[PDB]
This record gives sequence, C-alpha cells and structure tokens, in this order.
Amino acid sequence: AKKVQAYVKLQVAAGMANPSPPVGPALGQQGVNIMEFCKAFNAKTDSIEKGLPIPVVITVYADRSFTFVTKTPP
Amino acid sequence: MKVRASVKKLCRNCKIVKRDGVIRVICSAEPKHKQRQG
Amino acid sequence: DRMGANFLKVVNQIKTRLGANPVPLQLAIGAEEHFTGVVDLVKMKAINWNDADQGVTFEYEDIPADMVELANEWHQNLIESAAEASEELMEKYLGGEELTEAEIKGALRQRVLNNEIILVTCGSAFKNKGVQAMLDAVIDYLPSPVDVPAINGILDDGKDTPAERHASDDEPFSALAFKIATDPFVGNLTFFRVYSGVVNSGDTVLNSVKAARERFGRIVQMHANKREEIKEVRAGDIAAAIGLKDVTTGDTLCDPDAPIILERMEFPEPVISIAVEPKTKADQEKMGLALGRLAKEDPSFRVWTDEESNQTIIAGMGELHLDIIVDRMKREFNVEANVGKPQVAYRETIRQKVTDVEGKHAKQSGGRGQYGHVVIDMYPLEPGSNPKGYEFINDIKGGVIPGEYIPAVDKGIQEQLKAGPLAGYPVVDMGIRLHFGSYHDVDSSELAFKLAASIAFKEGFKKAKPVLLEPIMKVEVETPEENTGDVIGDLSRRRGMLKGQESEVTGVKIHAEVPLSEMFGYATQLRSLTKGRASYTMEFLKYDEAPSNVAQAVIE
Amino acid sequence: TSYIGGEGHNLQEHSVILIRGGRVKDLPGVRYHTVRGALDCSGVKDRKQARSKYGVKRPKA
RNA sequence: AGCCAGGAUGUUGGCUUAGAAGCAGCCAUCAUUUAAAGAAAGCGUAAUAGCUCACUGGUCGAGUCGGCCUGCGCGGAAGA
Repeated sequence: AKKVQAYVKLQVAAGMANPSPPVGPALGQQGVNIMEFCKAFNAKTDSIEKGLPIPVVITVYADRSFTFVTKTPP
Repeated sequence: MKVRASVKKLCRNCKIVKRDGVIRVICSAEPKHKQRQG
Repeated sequence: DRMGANFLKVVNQIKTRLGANPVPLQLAIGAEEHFTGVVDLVKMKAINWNDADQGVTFEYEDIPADMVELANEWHQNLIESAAEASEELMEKYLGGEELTEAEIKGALRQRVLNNEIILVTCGSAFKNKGVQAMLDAVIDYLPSPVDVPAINGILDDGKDTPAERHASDDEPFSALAFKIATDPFVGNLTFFRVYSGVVNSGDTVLNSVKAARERFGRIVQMHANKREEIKEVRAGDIAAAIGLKDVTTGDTLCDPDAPIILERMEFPEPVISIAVEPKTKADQEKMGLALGRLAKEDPSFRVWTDEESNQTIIAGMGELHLDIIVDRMKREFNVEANVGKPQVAYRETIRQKVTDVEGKHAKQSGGRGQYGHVVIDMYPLEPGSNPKGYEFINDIKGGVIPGEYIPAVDKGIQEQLKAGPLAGYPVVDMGIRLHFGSYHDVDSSELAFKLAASIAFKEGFKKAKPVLLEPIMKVEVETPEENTGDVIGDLSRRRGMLKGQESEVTGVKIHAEVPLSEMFGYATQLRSLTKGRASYTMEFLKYDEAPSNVAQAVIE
Repeated sequence: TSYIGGEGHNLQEHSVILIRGGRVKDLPGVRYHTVRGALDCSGVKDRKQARSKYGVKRPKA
C-alpha cells in the first residue's frame, strides 16, 4: 500500500464543502490544496448524502494526485 | 550537571554507573538527566 | 572569492527558491583561491584578468581544459534556451543551426525584456574581476527607455483617456517625482524621472496628480552629492528639481495640457509602533515641526496624535527604521527625544450587580440650600455594540422625580461615567436603572441631583468591586510552512488566545486574539522567529477580561 | 488665555494655533480668541452662513 | 539478554463543539482481526504526522528475575 506520503484521520462531517478554516492544515500540513479537496469531495461524496458525518480515507500521492474512498458515518 | 545529593532514574535512557564510588546517572537521550553523586 | 563559494549552488537556489529559470551566461574560472576569471558563454571564450586587483587590463583568452567539458555542456543548454518562446529560432535549434552570435544575443534580450529569465554572472568586485563582463551585459542585454512599452495610464476625466508615456522628444512634457530629500546647504532637493517631453530650466507645470500648478527652479543633477546644473530637461532621464512645495513624494509633473499618466506605489505598513518624549516642551514644538518636515519627505513613516492618551506616536517599518529616524533628529535636526512606550485603553466595568445604593445630598445651614436622594440599579450590561455603552432606563412611577431632573441626574452619572474611579479610566457595559427617588421642594435644584447620583454611583460601584478590561486586538500572520508551531507558541506565551489557523498557497495563516498591551514591538520578534519571512496585521477586536496580576500592577 | 469660539473643538495641549484679540466680555481674564482653521485648528463642522470666520469652507453645494 | 520480525480495524469515539485524535484530563477503560497488542509506558505535536515499547514469531543455547529479612561498607561530609 501507500507508506508515509500523506495519511491523516479526518472528515468528521461530510456535510460541508470548502473546509478552508476548519480543516486547513489538518491534511494541509503536508501537501494538499483546499479548493480542489472540496471539488474532489463533490466528485463522490454527494452521491451518498450531504449532511451526515461520514468518515473518509485520506489518500495522497507525491505525484500530486489526491483522491479518497468513502465509508459510512461512524 | 546536577549535584543532587540523592540520584534517581528519570527515564528509560537514565542509568546508574558506579565510577569511582561516585554514583552517576547517564542518559543516552537527555543530557538534562545527567547528574552526579548522591 | 570567499571560502565556500559555489556558483552552481546559486543557479539552483534561484530556481529552488525563486524559480527564475537561470541562464548562467557566465561561469567562473576557479574557486576561492583559484578564481582566475570567467568564461564568456556567448562567444564560448574565457577571460583572464591582470594582477590580483585593480582590474588593469583584460586578458582575452580561451577556455582552459579543466572546464572545457563543462562549458560546452551548459552552452548547449544555454543555446537550448536561445529559443524557447519563439518558433522561428526554434527550428534553428531543432535543425541545430549555428545561430548568429550577435543575433542570439538579442533573442534572449527579447526574453529578458519579456521578463522571464535573468542573466546570471559571477565575479569578485573586491578582486575587480567579473565586474567588467557584467557591465557589458548591462548594455548588451539590458533595456532602455524606448525598449519598454510606453506605460498606460489615465488623463484626468472619468474615462481617463488611457494614454502612453512616449519618451519621444516631441511627446508632451511628463515626469514623476520619486524621491524627496531636503539638502542642508542647498534646499529641498526633490528628485524626479523625466518620462516624456523636455523643457529648459524653469517652467510652470500642472501637477495633475494632486491637481497642483508649480514652477521649476534650478534643474540640477546629482552625481552622488555634487550639484550639477542642467538646462534642457531631456526626455527619459533622471535629475533633481529644486525650489518646490506642493510636490509630495510620488507625484507626476506635466504642464502642456498633458494630464498625468499617474500610478500609485507607496503602501507599506507602519508595523513598528513606539512613543517618544522630548525634554523641555519648547523642544516639543520644534519636534512637532522637525517631525513635520521629516515625516513628510519619508513616506512609510507615520505620526499620530493619540485620542486617548495624547501621546506623540512614532509609526515605522522596522527595528532599524525607527532607530535611524530618531538618530537623524538629534544629530542633524537638533532634537533630543526619549523613547517611551504606548499607553493603554483600559476600561472600568462593574463585575457584580448592585441592588439599592442610594445617593443623598443635603446641605442646608440656612439661606438657600440643595437636596437630592435617588436610588439606582447598576448592572453589568451585555458588552454589546449598542452605542449606549451604559443603558439607562427611567423607573419612577409615582411621580417623585419631577421631569426637570432627569437630564440632570443622568448627567451626574454620565459625567462620572468617564472617570472610572477605580483607576481613572473610562467605563463601559453598564446596565444602570433609576428605580426610586424623592425630591424636596424648592431647595432641590438640578445641581444637587447631578452630585447625589454620582456619589450614589460610587458606592454601588464600590459595592460592585469593579474589574478592568484591556483592549483585545485581532491578529493574523503568515509563516511559510516550517515555523507553524514556533510562531504559535510565541503567540501563546504572549498571553494570547489562539483562535484558528489555516494552510494556503505557501504559507500558514493563523488567526488569534491577543491583548494589545503585549504587542509592544511584536513584529521584530516574529521576523527573528522566521528568518524575516513572516509578517502580520493587527486591529481592534474587543475589550476583554484584565489579568489579575497586572490589574494590581497597572495601578499607578 | 484664549477662547475657542464656535462649536466644540479638537484641541489638547499641543495644537499650534493662531491668536487674535477680542475680549469675551463674559469670562474675565480672557482677552483673545482662537482662529478656527488656523495652523492646527479645525474649522467648525457644518457652519452654513457666516462661514468666512470659523474658517468653514464654501459648501460643496 | 542481545540479533532478524512484527506491534493491527470501527477509531477523528464524545465534550468544554477553538482542539486536546493511544499520548491535558476527565468518561468508558469495548468488542472484534488475532503468531500478539493496551483503544496505551515513554520520546515527538497548536492539534496531527512521526520514533520505540509492552506482548508476541524465529534464532540461540543454557539458568534467569523481583521483593522481604539482616552483616559490614560508599555518598551525604566545607574553616581559619
């Protein structure tokens, strides 16, 4: 799998987009943009539902290609 | 290096040595744990 | 020429840090001791110089073997850059064509005029080497007034008629005043750059930048400090005008019905803030004057007349900036200033709630006298933005306070409202009420009621065991990525309260709320904690709980 | 001693001002007025007529 | 004991919604994947990431480890 490139335990509530102030360095301490994160968030998380506090896997590659795989609200 | 008249182990890296009869605590990690006779 | 000098290290840093796409059209000949010249990468030749220093005469040489392999390498990469934003010369490289030396000399010149890449040259000014080659590049690769497009601007009217500042000697007169510095022996030497047009020494010009109309005294040119007078003010040049008043720093001068091509540039922030105290207030007048002519010529320097403490505040850009400024005063302007510190904005507030405190005022002794007796309910009001810092409500129901006295009693409270007996500071957030009272006929005047409530105010105030409130001033900063915690802890130590932090483009923006009193000279500290790669802004946010220890300390 | 005629002021202990005579006839000791809009002083805010004195500019209207 | 190994999922588990995410504490102090692993002993963090350890696999080849009771010693321990 992917070793220490960017792995952080996050996304409490998948009911909001553009998590600029609240999240920021939460995963931004390492290598990720905010505006594209939520645009990436729109890509798959609005199909399950918007509002629920869903947890997701943050996967990032040094090739500057960040993506995720969703789960069910804990 | 402290000259506390009663030496003790502060962490894992802390260890006792009986050089010269003088009790000595040496820390392989924290040089603040380095004190002399007690 | 110094120990540890690596040329190539720079041509990487300029990318790794600044990303300038370096094109080292120069490359040295040797290390600390071994530096013996450079290799000219436009003719693929190298230069050797004369005896250690004095740069007597150039020794026209070739590439020594020890670097021949390398010079050819960077060269093919140099000429690889000879055509990267131009298809015509691209096929020249695509077909590997031997492009004309003098030609490719200008190919990059287009790119530098396009402001993409920069000449990277090496030399030891202390050893006189590398300098000459650099000076040649200043010509063979640098622009001229006509090499830059005539800047677009405005005229003076609404549509502004976007114009161009042609350096042609037939374009209407135009020039901007970039520097302001009064000479001692001569006068108010003002500097300016001739943009368009010309004139002889002395013309009446319309300073459309501020809507002014001035003249021109002598038109002198400053070699370094020697006065060189000129008559024809040739387009595209620079010189120093003399004998003007209205021309503030950064102003364009244009007389021939040719309004300004104005642009504004000066907008830094007077981050550093201190206070200063002249000895013998007579020295204060001249200080007011000296600072006046001083603080006007230099732009980023500000002065305030504190509306709270009436303190003469210096506002500057950096640690040294203020240091030299005051250094100037005593020395060349004759001004002894004692550097003080900013005052505060403490506010008195009642902690608890009073219940019945009454204020009586009776002094008869015969003749005419005064009488008054009221009660109030001073309550800690919500420290809201309601302009009624104190909220007061009439509460006499039986008609025992004749209408006349209301304005009187409230003034009594409001007069003492800005004295804050606890520490002399103003008062805030007060839910005062007027629940009961009692008036004596004729002997009771408006006067006694101003007093009585004021004294009444006091006991309830003293029964509320008041607390102070410092001003809390919002703060936002910027530190790349590596000083994150180090900056925060610093802020945390300052008795600040952290309130949020974000990661962006290349910086970490942090939002915190810290007492202003602890910001005495914060800026310098941050620059130290961040290699000077950090800065902030800070502005009023609110008045908040004073610190207990300092509360007993701040007391005079 | 000087009298700041007009309406209010904005002066405190430093302001360099220009002085002219004219006893107030009311506050004894005073023998002088302070020219509004002079060298450190602000001309009164909203003084429509008789605005020459008080250094109140001609209204923008 | 050293030498090669590992040391997991829900799980960011609430709240004082700044945030204390195994590592400030309160609360609980679970159940599963289980050669083993505590929802944690310590270093590292605004809050994370990070580095190890308990426990456990093998190697290796024999004793090893923690308190209690006392004998006699060392340090504590510098004056004209």
